[PDB]
Amino acid sequence: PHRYRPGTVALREIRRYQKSTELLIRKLPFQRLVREIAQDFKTDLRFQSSAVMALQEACEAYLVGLFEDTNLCAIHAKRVTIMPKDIQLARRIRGERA
Amino acid sequence: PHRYRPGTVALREIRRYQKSTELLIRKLPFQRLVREIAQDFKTDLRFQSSAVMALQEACEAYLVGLFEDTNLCAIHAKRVTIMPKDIQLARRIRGER
Amino acid sequence: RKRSRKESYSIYVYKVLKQVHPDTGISSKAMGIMNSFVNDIFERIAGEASRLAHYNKRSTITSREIQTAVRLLLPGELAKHAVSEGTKAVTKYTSA
Amino acid sequence: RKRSRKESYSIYVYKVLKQVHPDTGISSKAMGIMNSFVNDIFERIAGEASRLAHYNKRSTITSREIQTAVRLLLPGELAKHAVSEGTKAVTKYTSAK
Amino acid sequence: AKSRSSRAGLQFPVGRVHRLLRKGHYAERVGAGAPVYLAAVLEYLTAEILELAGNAARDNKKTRIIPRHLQLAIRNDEELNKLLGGVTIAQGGVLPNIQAVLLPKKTSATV
Amino acid sequence: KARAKAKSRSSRAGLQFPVGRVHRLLRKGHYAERVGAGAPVYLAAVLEYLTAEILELAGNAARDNKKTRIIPRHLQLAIRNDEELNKLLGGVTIAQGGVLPNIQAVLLPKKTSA
Amino acid sequence: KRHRKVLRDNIQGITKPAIRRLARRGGVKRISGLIYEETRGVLKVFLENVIRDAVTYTEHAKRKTVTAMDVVYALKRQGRTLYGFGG
Amino acid sequence: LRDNIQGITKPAIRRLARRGGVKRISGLIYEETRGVLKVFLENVIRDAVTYTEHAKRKTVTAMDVVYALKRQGRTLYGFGG
DNA sequence: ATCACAATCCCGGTGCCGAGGCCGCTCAATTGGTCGTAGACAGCTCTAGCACCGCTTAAACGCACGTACGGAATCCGTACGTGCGTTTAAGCGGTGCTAGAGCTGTCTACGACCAATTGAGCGGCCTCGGCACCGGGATTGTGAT
DNA sequence: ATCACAATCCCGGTGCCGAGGCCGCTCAATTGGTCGTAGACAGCTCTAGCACCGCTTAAACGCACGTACGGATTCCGTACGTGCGTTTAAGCGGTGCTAGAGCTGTCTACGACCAATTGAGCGGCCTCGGCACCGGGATTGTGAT
Ligand SMILES: [Cl-]
Ligand SMILES: [Cl-]
Ligand SMILES: [K+]
Ligand SMILES: [K+]
Ligand SMILES: [Mn+2]
Ligand SMILES: [Mn+2]
Ligand SMILES: [Mn+2]
Ligand SMILES: [Mn+2]
Ligand SMILES: [Mn+2]
Ligand SMILES: [Mn+2]
Ligand SMILES: [Mn+2]
Ligand SMILES: [Mn+2]
Ligand SMILES: [Mn+2]
Ligand SMILES: [Mn+2]
Ligand SMILES: [Mn+2]
Ligand SMILES: [Mn+2]
Ligand SMILES: [Mn+2]
Ligand SMILES: [Mn+2]
Ligand SMILES: [Mn+2]
Ligand SMILES: [Mn+2]
Ligand SMILES: [Mn+2]
Ligand SMILES: [Mn+2]
Ligand SMILES: [Mn+2]
Ligand SMILES: [Mn+2]
Ligand SMILES: [Mn+2]
Ligand SMILES: [Mn+2]
Ligand SMILES: [Mn+2]
Ligand SMILES: [Mn+2]
Ligand SMILES: [Mn+2]
Ligand SMILES: [Mn+2]
Ligand SMILES: [Mn+2]
Ligand SMILES: [Mn+2]
Ligand SMILES: [Mn+2]
Ligand SMILES: [Mn+2]
Ligand SMILES: [Mn+2]
Ligand SMILES: [Mn+2]
Ligand SMILES: [Mn+2]
Repeated sequence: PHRYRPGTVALREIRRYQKSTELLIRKLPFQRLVREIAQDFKTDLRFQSSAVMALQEACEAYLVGLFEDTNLCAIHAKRVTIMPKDIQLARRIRGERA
Repeated sequence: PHRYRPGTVALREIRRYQKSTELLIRKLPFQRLVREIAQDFKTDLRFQSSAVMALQEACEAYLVGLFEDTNLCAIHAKRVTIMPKDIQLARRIRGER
Repeated sequence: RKRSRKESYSIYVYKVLKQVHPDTGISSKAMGIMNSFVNDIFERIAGEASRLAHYNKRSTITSREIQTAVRLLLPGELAKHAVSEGTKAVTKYTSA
Repeated sequence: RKRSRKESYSIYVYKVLKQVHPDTGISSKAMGIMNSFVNDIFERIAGEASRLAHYNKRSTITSREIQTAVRLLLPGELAKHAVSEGTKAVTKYTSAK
Repeated sequence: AKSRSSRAGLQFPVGRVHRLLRKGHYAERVGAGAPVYLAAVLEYLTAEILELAGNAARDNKKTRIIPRHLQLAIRNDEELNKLLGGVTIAQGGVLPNIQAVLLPKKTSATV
Repeated sequence: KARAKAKSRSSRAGLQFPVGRVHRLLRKGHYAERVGAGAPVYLAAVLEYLTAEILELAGNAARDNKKTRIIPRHLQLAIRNDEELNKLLGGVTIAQGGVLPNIQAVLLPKKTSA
Repeated sequence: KRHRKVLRDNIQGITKPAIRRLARRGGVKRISGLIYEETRGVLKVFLENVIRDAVTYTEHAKRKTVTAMDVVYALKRQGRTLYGFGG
Repeated sequence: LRDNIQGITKPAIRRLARRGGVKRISGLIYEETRGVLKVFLENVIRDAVTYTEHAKRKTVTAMDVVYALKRQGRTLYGFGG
């Protein structure tokens, strides 16, 4: 059989996704999560299709950006593996978290 | 005779300076820096004395906050000692670069 | 002589301080911080109300633009209480 | 059916595009981004210009408020080049009375 | 009730706020209700911080609120800390706060 | 006493961006009680200059990608590879922009081959 | 009025691979197993915050339809200015 | 106006660190801190001086500095505005 | 464990000066009237959001397996904290000089507003050239050897 | 180094739909003119920014010395990445329905503008109580033993 060493496919994936601009969360699931959260604030809301796409573009860019900062927090600690404490530090220094 | 162990005084200094609100940079060296920096943008400038005080309040509060974020970056790396790489990471994530 | 008029919320801060802590006073610098605060929140609320009127093609800022501004700008409980005091104060003014 | 007139900067962005890259087009999404970009910087400069007037107890937004707003808002080289284009356009227009 | 404040049940000055709203490049027009709501909101937020600030003063055995009291009041209140997250209080200092790992080991055993 | 051969304020200023439009948006914007004649000319000129600058770099990105049309990815490549446009738009998300290729050195595999 | 089904647990439609993809765009090589639930939580807070402001604009305008512009105005408030939907 | 950055002394920086909760400080922090301070002050003073020039004054006001700090997302209370 | 001893606490004393009240002058808030249009409100059209459904796939999933990772545990060298004596210059205060901020009054250039005017820029309508998608070769890197 | 072999890269062919051009109608920018007022400008006042010097003394400095920290090293266990076959539901293209977006026309409550009136709030002046600062001498906390 053929077997890539751990990290080789992960590195290919970084090269592929940094090359493209396509939304990475499947759209239907994203749209139901938007409607469930919106419902809990006010019932009987409709959405322009473009309103859900604006939220998905904003959410994806926020998370891609957060994962950058999170990666730098992992590497600061001499790790290669992002952990929840890295997200927590990046969010604390960003002023998102107390 | 007898001497305080390393870090015992540093703790005491934290307790002292976190209890107090006083400005911690000598005002006259700060005033000379402000004037020196100003001159590069416009020569023969005067300053209200309260103008220099506003700048001192804003700079020390910023640096104190930066030192809090730096400290968290140091502890994140399993250190108790702050290093330049700690300031740089806090500033990168703050989006200052 | 006679310095140029310099307006402040000082008399109103003291009137509210005396309602809340009748036995408490306030330093000159603390009154400066309280003035900065009123000016800051005035700016933020009026700014949001401005945008809100414009997004909706309105020439007028009503208490309704102030309420929505307040809901956008204040956290949770501060907002609930702020809306309540604001609504209560309009109502009681509309009647008298 | 009817219409509903919505103004955008599209024709000016095309004209400028034709000047700098005569054989390049632009997708409706890219044009959407350029429209966002123009509206954003407009609001920033006029906003800053509003404050400048207000801070100085002035009723009128002049080219000088725009100029100061530009130096505050744009970085470095972009500000220098922006001010020259601004100054040149106002000089030219005031001759073309 | 000649004054709009008295009519509104307010300490804060409705007439002044109406003027600042009009002179302030916010809209061509300002409804009568707007400066009542806004004055009210400003009073309420003022009361809220002067309440927590007064408490800080008593806690520190002082008669007079100083900037430090305003700083202790705001930074110890979740909602006010979030409202004023971008703001420096001149002469406020910071909250006493030392990260657990910096503390000594408690001698740790006996004596 | 024939008055008009219509002459745009844009043409008077030597601009592609609409001085007329920009004046009207400044009078409708509740920015100040009055707007001077020069304000809209200067502002329209600054919006033209920045547009030219983005389109110059975006056009080049398109040409590198073997395309005749600028897409949002080209605007993102232009903006994020330029120090000053990047600072000016540091808090802005370009929809369908993606990010710059950038892998932290430590994540690259160890020395191999020759 | 048929009433659409009840929406429950849709946070789980933000799957482990979708979150891997986002991390990969963000330059991430290796991912602890606790990252997936932390990300879901962070995303929920972000979405709740922007949707709350956006529905507030929708309410203010007396609509039952959240527009792209209400989201764009909500993103701008939060310092997350978005170009390409009527900026 | 020669080399006034070194007027920000090792001990002054150590006090600021202390108020920021820092127990131990590398020897390279002092020069790093001075760099960061110069950059902060340059950015705020450039904007303040810009408000001065627009007001056709030759005297930098508190208010010039307060407007400068506000533009930089560093809003300061207690100096007017 | 005991035992300095510096730090810390609390106390009443003491002397400074800015909080806060009184006064009286003034300008900005209120009153009562006019007048124009913003926006509520109702009616009407029809865009676009939503709902259901049946395939076809690609993505999502759970699981087997192993290796590179993270973290625990140890050791060694010196960076950095502490404390001393010695040097530096901040802070104080008091005097002496003038820049320029901040206010006034004058007068007019300039921008609001209005009417009449006309072409710049809008949406509707159409098309064909750019490019997304494809399949199929070459070329590039990885992991085995 | 020297292979086989995956996965990516690149190419021209295919066909589809949105970029971009035309076209004609209309709203908004322009022309020209009137009227009043903001601010440029010039003059004058006195605030407060600056220079300079002498003394007092606390802070900065630099140097000795040694602890406890950071960093290099070795190790071991299993958390993760990779790849397989199975399972799942997104995506697509389709119809079918109407809610509510968004536009128009109507028409009066409400907010701008104004003049005249007066009392709320401002600066000026004054003092005395809060609190900063001190040292007496008390109990606690740190580190030597
Ligand atoms: Cl109202
Ligand atoms: Cl002008
Ligand atoms: K619709
Ligand atoms: K002066
Ligand atoms: Mn060119
Ligand atoms: Mn006592
Ligand atoms: Mn007073
Ligand atoms: Mn009185
Ligand atoms: Mn009155
Ligand atoms: Mn209307
Ligand atoms: Mn299975
Ligand atoms: Mn390792
Ligand atoms: Mn002294
Ligand atoms: Mn002095
Ligand atoms: Mn002079
Ligand atoms: Mn002058
Ligand atoms: Mn003139
Ligand atoms: Mn068109
Ligand atoms: Mn064609
Ligand atoms: Mn063809
Ligand atoms: Mn296609
Ligand atoms: Mn293919
Ligand atoms: Mn090709
Ligand atoms: Mn078509
Ligand atoms: Mn088109
Ligand atoms: Mn035509
Ligand atoms: Mn025209
Ligand atoms: Mn004219
Ligand atoms: Mn004037
Ligand atoms: Mn260690
Ligand atoms: Mn469909
Ligand atoms: Mn209906
Ligand atoms: Mn409706
Ligand atoms: Mn009325
Ligand atoms: Mn007073
Ligand atoms: Mn004693
Ligand atoms: Mn005791």
